[PDB]
Amino acid sequence: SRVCQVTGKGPVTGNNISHAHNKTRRRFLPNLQHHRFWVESEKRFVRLRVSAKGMRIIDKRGIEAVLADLRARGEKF
Amino acid sequence: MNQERVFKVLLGPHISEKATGLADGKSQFVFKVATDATKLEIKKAVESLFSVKVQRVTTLNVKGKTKRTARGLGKRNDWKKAYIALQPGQDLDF
Amino acid sequence: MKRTFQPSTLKRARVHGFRARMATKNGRQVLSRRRAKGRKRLTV
Amino acid sequence: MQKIRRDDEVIVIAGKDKGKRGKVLKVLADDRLVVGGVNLIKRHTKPNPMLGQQGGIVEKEAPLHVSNVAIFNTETSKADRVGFKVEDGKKIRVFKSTQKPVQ
Amino acid sequence: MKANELREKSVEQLNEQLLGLLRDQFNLRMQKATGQLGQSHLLSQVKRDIARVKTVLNQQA
RNA sequence: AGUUGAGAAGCUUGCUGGAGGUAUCAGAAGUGCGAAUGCUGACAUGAGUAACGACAAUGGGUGUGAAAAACACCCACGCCGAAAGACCAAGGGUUCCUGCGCAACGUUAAUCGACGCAGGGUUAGUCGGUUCCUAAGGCGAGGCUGAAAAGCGUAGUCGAU
RNA sequence: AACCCACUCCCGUUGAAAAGGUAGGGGAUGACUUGUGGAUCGGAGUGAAAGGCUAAUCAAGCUCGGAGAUAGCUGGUUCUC
RNA sequence: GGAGUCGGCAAACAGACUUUGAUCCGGAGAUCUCUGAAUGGGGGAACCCACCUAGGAUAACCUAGGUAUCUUGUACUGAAUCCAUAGGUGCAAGAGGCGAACCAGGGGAACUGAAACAUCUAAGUACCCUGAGGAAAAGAAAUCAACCGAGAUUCCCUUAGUAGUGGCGAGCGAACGGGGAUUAGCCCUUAAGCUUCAUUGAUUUUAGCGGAACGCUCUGGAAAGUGCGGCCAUAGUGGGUGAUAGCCCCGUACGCGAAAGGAUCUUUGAAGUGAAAUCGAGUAGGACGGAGCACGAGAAACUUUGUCUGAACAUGGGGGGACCAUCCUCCAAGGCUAAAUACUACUGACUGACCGAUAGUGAACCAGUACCGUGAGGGAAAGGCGAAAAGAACCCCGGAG
Ligand SMILES: [Mg+2]
Ligand SMILES: [Mg+2]
Ligand SMILES: [Mg+2]
Ligand SMILES: [Mg+2]
Ligand SMILES: [Mg+2]
Ligand SMILES: [Mg+2]
Ligand SMILES: [Mg+2]
Ligand SMILES: [Mg+2]
Ligand SMILES: [Mg+2]
Ligand SMILES: [Mg+2]
Ligand SMILES: [Mg+2]
Ligand SMILES: [Mg+2]
Ligand SMILES: [Mg+2]
Ligand SMILES: [Mg+2]
Ligand SMILES: [Mg+2]
Ligand SMILES: [Mg+2]
Ligand SMILES: [Mg+2]
Ligand SMILES: [Mg+2]
Ligand SMILES: [Mg+2]
Ligand SMILES: [Mg+2]
Ligand SMILES: [Mg+2]
Ligand SMILES: [Mg+2]
Ligand SMILES: [Mg+2]
Ligand SMILES: [Mg+2]
Ligand SMILES: [Mg+2]
Ligand SMILES: [Mg+2]
Ligand SMILES: [Mg+2]
Ligand SMILES: [Mg+2]
Ligand SMILES: [Mg+2]
Ligand SMILES: [Mg+2]
Ligand SMILES: [Mg+2]
Ligand SMILES: [Mg+2]
Ligand SMILES: [Mg+2]
Ligand SMILES: [Mg+2]
Ligand SMILES: [Mg+2]
Ligand SMILES: [Mg+2]
Ligand SMILES: [Mg+2]
Ligand SMILES: [Mg+2]
Ligand SMILES: [Mg+2]
Ligand SMILES: [Mg+2]
Ligand SMILES: [Mg+2]
Ligand SMILES: [Mg+2]
Ligand SMILES: [Mg+2]
Ligand SMILES: [Mg+2]
Ligand SMILES: [Mg+2]
Ligand SMILES: [Mg+2]
Ligand SMILES: [Mg+2]
Ligand SMILES: [Mg+2]
Ligand SMILES: [Mg+2]
Ligand SMILES: [Mg+2]
Ligand SMILES: [Mg+2]
Ligand SMILES: [Mg+2]
Ligand SMILES: [Mg+2]
Ligand SMILES: [Mg+2]
Ligand SMILES: [Mg+2]
Ligand SMILES: [Mg+2]
Ligand SMILES: [Mg+2]
Ligand SMILES: [Mg+2]
Ligand SMILES: [Mg+2]
Ligand SMILES: [Mg+2]
Ligand SMILES: [Mg+2]
Ligand SMILES: [Mg+2]
Ligand SMILES: [Mg+2]
Ligand SMILES: [Mg+2]
Ligand SMILES: [Mg+2]
Ligand SMILES: [Mg+2]
Ligand SMILES: [Mg+2]
Ligand SMILES: [Mg+2]
Ligand SMILES: [Mg+2]
Ligand SMILES: [Mg+2]
Ligand SMILES: [Mg+2]
Ligand SMILES: [Mg+2]
Ligand SMILES: [Mg+2]
Ligand SMILES: [Mg+2]
Ligand SMILES: [Mg+2]
Ligand SMILES: [Mg+2]
Ligand SMILES: [Mg+2]
Ligand SMILES: [Mg+2]
Ligand SMILES: [Mg+2]
Ligand SMILES: [Mg+2]
Ligand SMILES: [Mg+2]
Ligand SMILES: [Mg+2]
Ligand SMILES: [Mg+2]
Ligand SMILES: [Mg+2]
Ligand SMILES: [Mg+2]
Ligand SMILES: [Mg+2]
Ligand SMILES: [Mg+2]
Ligand SMILES: [Mg+2]
Ligand SMILES: [Mg+2]
Ligand SMILES: [Mg+2]
Ligand SMILES: [Mg+2]
Ligand SMILES: [Mg+2]
Ligand SMILES: [Mg+2]
Repeated sequence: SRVCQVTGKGPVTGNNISHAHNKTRRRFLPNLQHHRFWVESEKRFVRLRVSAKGMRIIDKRGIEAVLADLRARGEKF
Repeated sequence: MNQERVFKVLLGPHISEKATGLADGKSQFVFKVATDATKLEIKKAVESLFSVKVQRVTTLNVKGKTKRTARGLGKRNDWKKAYIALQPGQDLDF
Repeated sequence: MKRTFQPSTLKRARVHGFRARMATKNGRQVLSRRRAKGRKRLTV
Repeated sequence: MQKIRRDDEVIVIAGKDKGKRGKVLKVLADDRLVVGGVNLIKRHTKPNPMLGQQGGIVEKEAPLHVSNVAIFNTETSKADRVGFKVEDGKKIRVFKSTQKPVQ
Repeated sequence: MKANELREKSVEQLNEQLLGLLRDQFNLRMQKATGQLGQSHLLSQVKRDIARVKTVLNQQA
């Protein structure tokens, strides 16, 4: 569904509070886009549905390492 | 067909006043057969056991009569029937 | 006058039949809810 | 093991025939016995010509309870209770008063 | 037909033992159909003989 | 039935019944019914009253029978005949035929029956299905999407009218 | 004429029938009638639009749960002094 | 074991079975049609149509095996494209469905209360969904206390309807500190423990065996009851036998018993796991919007995260209900862990100031049945002859009623 591939973020739920304090149910959705990452040790782009916070992790930890974590936990990207 | 099935296909002659008339005027015999007996099995079994030369077999399925009792509605067993036509002259004696 | 029930066995088996309840999980719970009551019919 | 067996020698205690002797003929279930010559009845059955025929009036015994008879000790001539004796290889029934085998 | 006596044979002559009962089971049903049967207990007795031969015939391996 | 108390009530006996009852004093209540258009059975009044379901229509003779307006047969009348005749599909499931029956069912009686009992009866290379092909539509390997259940849909494979 | 419909009268109203019958009546080659199979539904469907129809139930179906909802309102409330 | 038997409604008539050990009871084994996760492909469940291999017939087949999907590992092969990637085949191992409650999560009402009603309540209840286990979860202080100290988690009684919170309304509601049930901690320089086999012993469980002591008399259809006199006791308020039995029967107290299966606790050998590698970075902290904390933005500390950012390295960092200074107390961003705790669809034993056929389960009886509905679903009524069928031979009226 709407779940970040590299971090596992999924939709959550909360409330809208109006000025009279009326509460109605809502959802908070992750900010996730499609993006192709250059993989050097495979010479091809890999496309993932990662969130914007998931791209900061890829920039920091690298992409080869992040793909290894997905491989271990049975992620078919 | 295996020789075990040969003895498990015929169940016994059918006794009725219509079957007695056919056995005389048309040399046709009426039998009770297994519910899963094909016309080829019956043809091979009659010749193998009784030592005759059957020329044609027809077949029909009979429903079970439904009877009423104080404890509900019970019914009997569906069975099968076969009219076995022999050659012009010979008897299907036992 | 035409009455509400006009019988047909093909339209009976395709709406209320056993293989029609087992298609969806909502009909698979009708069967389980009837196997627990102890019903003898259990399917149309 | 049954204390009262078939083809025994018994005596009736309690009942209308209290004090008579006989031999056990049939050991029915649910604790009932048929003892020869006691508890006689007369049965009237219609000899209807349908389904062949039938009898008229007959004389036959009626089962009485198993606790209304006892083994006859034919040495002291009175009713005795019985027990089961230690085995050489098998149990044997013996009298309680005299500790002697019964046959 | 006790199973003890059945183990004294071989598969070759136990299979003819089973065929001998199929004759006998068939013939008894032909007599029953015509109503000229007097030994009614033989129907249930022959059925038990076939079951016992098939039991021992499975133990040879 | 008799009798005793201010009352709820108590006691003694005749008949029926055929195996259990509980003095006194305490202890616990599913502890007292005429009403709730109360709930469940049984039974009254209306009352031997309305009605007996198309106003095509019946009259004799014979037979059987415990008993014939109604059953079977014969003679003679009436009615339908683009059906109130004959045949397929759906639907029903033994109602089909024979022998023996009349308690209940039949808006009356019944010897009669689509009723009770017990036997019998359905025969296919060409008829109708099944097997072959698809329409609407359904399901749908992978796939895309979706908090979870799941939604849509490709290859495909089911679906006759 | 068949077929589809339902304008008038009378009967019937505990009906032969929980919407009919007998007399007349409208359309009857078309925006027609009909069989079989399929699709859309409960704040939803469908509607040549009457708030009409969705299994004799519709200004929001039926069924089971929350549930013994709440009732400042009617009714009833049992032996004696 | 020790003599009858061929289940019941449900009786009858035949055929039989057997002390050369039956029926019967327990352990293990074989067979186990079709449908159903249903799994070779379809389908209106209990039906229709197949393919491959091995064996056997000669006619129009038979016997035995297999052939669903997905996950994991492995061997072979190979598109755009040179290499290899996606992909395609064959193997092995695992999953799928059902089940009353308990457990941990995801989504989440309304009636109602406030004598109206919006915040609030009902309530994180009802309901729907997903996983695991016999229990689950939580667990070994970046915890509390207050300058004195305690020492993992879980459950019970208080503190206390108190401090707080609240259209400060209706309502919601702690902690500190005490009293108890249980006892236990161990690793990332690799451990406690947990599985699975192989052994060393014990105990239970799936069937059974023995088991004491009463005579006479009266009434009565029948004696257990009246009257008289005895006996047994680690067995005396059990069931039923022709009316009320410690001594008539079955039992009871009390002793014995397992070819063979199941379970538990046990020592010691092995394999696997624990397992995340090396003490924790997009992490602590911060801004905006929510949720949880008894706490509804309130002086509002603390946990969590949808969006956006973002450190230090033991002279370092967290907490002590705004915030600062000083003191005190712990070491987060890696793991495993029994007992005390929750429940009973299921089996056994015992018991009840529970019901006795309109009661008690909807159901004492062929009841989730008959019947009602297209369906989901709703849902009845119906017990008693006698101690023993001895259940009325035979005659008369009547239609062989
Ligand atoms: Mg609200
Ligand atoms: Mg045919
Ligand atoms: Mg049957
Ligand atoms: Mg339809
Ligand atoms: Mg029905
Ligand atoms: Mg009595
Ligand atoms: Mg009594
Ligand atoms: Mg008392
Ligand atoms: Mg009361
Ligand atoms: Mg009254
Ligand atoms: Mg009153
Ligand atoms: Mg009243
Ligand atoms: Mg009234
Ligand atoms: Mg009257
Ligand atoms: Mg009048
Ligand atoms: Mg009048
Ligand atoms: Mg009149
Ligand atoms: Mg009339
Ligand atoms: Mg009329
Ligand atoms: Mg009529
Ligand atoms: Mg006439
Ligand atoms: Mg006449
Ligand atoms: Mg007439
Ligand atoms: Mg005419
Ligand atoms: Mg049909
Ligand atoms: Mg019938
Ligand atoms: Mg007829
Ligand atoms: Mg007749
Ligand atoms: Mg009469
Ligand atoms: Mg009549
Ligand atoms: Mg008939
Ligand atoms: Mg086709
Ligand atoms: Mg298509
Ligand atoms: Mg689809
Ligand atoms: Mg898929
Ligand atoms: Mg096709
Ligand atoms: Mg087809
Ligand atoms: Mg066709
Ligand atoms: Mg028509
Ligand atoms: Mg109209
Ligand atoms: Mg009108
Ligand atoms: Mg007129
Ligand atoms: Mg006209
Ligand atoms: Mg008209
Ligand atoms: Mg015109
Ligand atoms: Mg015209
Ligand atoms: Mg059409
Ligand atoms: Mg629908
Ligand atoms: Mg509308
Ligand atoms: Mg309607
Ligand atoms: Mg609605
Ligand atoms: Mg509404
Ligand atoms: Mg309804
Ligand atoms: Mg309805
Ligand atoms: Mg109410
Ligand atoms: Mg409520
Ligand atoms: Mg009053
Ligand atoms: Mg299958
Ligand atoms: Mg399938
Ligand atoms: Mg299949
Ligand atoms: Mg499972
Ligand atoms: Mg939530
Ligand atoms: Mg509300
Ligand atoms: Mg209150
Ligand atoms: Mg209110
Ligand atoms: Mg109010
Ligand atoms: Mg109001
Ligand atoms: Mg609330
Ligand atoms: Mg398990
Ligand atoms: Mg745990
Ligand atoms: Mg730790
Ligand atoms: Mg703590
Ligand atoms: Mg200190
Ligand atoms: Mg105010
Ligand atoms: Mg014993
Ligand atoms: Mg004893
Ligand atoms: Mg006793
Ligand atoms: Mg005595
Ligand atoms: Mg692990
Ligand atoms: Mg790390
Ligand atoms: Mg750490
Ligand atoms: Mg933070
Ligand atoms: Mg923050
Ligand atoms: Mg916040
Ligand atoms: Mg808040
Ligand atoms: Mg305030
Ligand atoms: Mg952050
Ligand atoms: Mg912090
Ligand atoms: Mg702080
Ligand atoms: Mg843990
Ligand atoms: Mg009841
Ligand atoms: Mg009574
Ligand atoms: Mg009831």
